[PDB]
Amino acid sequence: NTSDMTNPTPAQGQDGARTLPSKNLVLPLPFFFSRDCGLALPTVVLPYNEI
Amino acid sequence: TVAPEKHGPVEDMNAIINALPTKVDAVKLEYSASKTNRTNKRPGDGGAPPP
Repeated sequence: NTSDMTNPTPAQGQDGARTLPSKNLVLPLPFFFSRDCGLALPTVVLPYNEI
Repeated sequence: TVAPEKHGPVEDMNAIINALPTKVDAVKLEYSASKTNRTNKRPGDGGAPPP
């Protein structure tokens, strides 16, 4: 929603021939441990479970 | 008037049946090798102690 990737572009033969740029986007994952710093996964305490 | 007597074929048995224990020794060696544990019972561990 950077006002550039959502702007309509006509075909190459029309006035608007700009190509949609390719770039990197980041999405944080809201999890129970990510919500607060006081809640963190004890990987040292869990040596029998694969996450 | 008499019960017929049945025996083995004309050809000797040993030439066909033969005797070579290589297969059974291979099976025993494979079983002994598989007796030792080969899987990991500590997933999500990272068993490298701190330096």
